[PDB]
Amino acid sequence: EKPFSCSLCPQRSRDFSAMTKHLRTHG
Ligand SMILES: [Zn+2]
Repeated sequence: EKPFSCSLCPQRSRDFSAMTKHLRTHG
């Protein structure tokens, strides 16, 4: 299995904390 990548977008986060902002920052 690979790290934790997002659903729609070529990016990855190390902790849900940052992965969350990514969603609130999606657009
Ligand atoms: Zn995303």
